[PDB]
Amino acid sequence: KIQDSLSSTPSALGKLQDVVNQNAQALNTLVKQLSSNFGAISSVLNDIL
Amino acid sequence: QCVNLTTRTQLPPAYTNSFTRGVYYPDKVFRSSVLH
Amino acid sequence: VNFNFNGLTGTGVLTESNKKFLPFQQFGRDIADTTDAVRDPQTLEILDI
Amino acid sequence: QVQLVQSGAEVKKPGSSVKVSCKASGGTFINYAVTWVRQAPGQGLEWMGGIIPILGIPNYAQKFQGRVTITADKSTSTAYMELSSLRSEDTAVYYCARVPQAGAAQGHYYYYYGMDVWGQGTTVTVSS
Amino acid sequence: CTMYICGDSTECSNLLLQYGSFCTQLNRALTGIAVEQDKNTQEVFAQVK
Ligand SMILES: *[C@@H]1O[C@H](CO)[C@@H](O[C@@H]2O[C@H](CO)[C@@H](O)[C@H](O)[C@H]2NC(C)=O)[C@H](O)[C@H]1NC(C)=O
Repeated sequence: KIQDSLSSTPSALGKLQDVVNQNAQALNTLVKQLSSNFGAISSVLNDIL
Repeated sequence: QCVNLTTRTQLPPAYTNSFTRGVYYPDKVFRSSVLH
Repeated sequence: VNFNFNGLTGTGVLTESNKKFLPFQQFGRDIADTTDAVRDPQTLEILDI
Repeated sequence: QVQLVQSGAEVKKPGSSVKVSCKASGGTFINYAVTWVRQAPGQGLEWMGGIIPILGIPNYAQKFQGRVTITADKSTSTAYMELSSLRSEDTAVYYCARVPQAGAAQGHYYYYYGMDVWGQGTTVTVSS
Repeated sequence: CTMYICGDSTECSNLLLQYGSFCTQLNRALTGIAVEQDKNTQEVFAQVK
């Protein structure tokens, strides 16, 4: 009966599919921080240069 | 060379529902299978 | 190589594509808001980066 | 043939609120600018606010901020002005007036003509 | 975050918008701590049904 309990319920492996979501999302916020003025006039180095 | 047209202005217009109308493309960027 | 497509600067390798643009869109973007494809102003063909 | 009529006189006690109505008949009323003017006894005239019914956003004077409210009803074609937190200095005569040529541009208002048709006057006496 | 830094000022809140998503991360971390504080008690006292 273990196979039925694991297969029927989809949220059984919620602990393992919880560090994948946390690790990936924290990565995205990094990349999206490359498009901020931070007080300058543009976010592109070659444009201002 | 103008001509007067309007005469005896009367009852104001009517009103209608709009539902979900009046959406336009905000920019010129191609996106696929995404929510923006 | 280095490319300057009508105002878009960058470095990389270009190749053909299978994507289809609506006939007013110029370039495309990825999930993290990074440019992925462009359109040649003179030949109106889609290229990857 | 555009004419505006107001309600009757009012006597009030301090701390209450009043509401005056203005009914205009004979015109479009949709693209006008309906104003409000106050005249104290033995004094001059003052500006309170105005509204364009089709847009739906009024403009208020700085002195009467948070104390007055101007609204309009297009179906019955009638403009309401409500004044709250009454004092003893709010005893005067109120006039409707109408600016025929008004535009918007940004969130503000722009006028290209003076008021030509006026109301009649409603006296509001506040005392105890 | 927004009310702590710029108290009900529109010109301060418009300048704060150029720094990206710094406040959302703080709100998320505090929410996570607050959520963990209840599992802490549940795992200790609720041992009989
Ligand atoms: C920009 O000009 C070039 C040069 O004429 C155009 O390229 C030619 O277009 C004709 C159109 O029938 C083709 O037959 C040629 O083979 C193209 N290449 C040449 C002549 O070398 C190009 O189409 C123009 N771009 C736009 C958007 O009109």
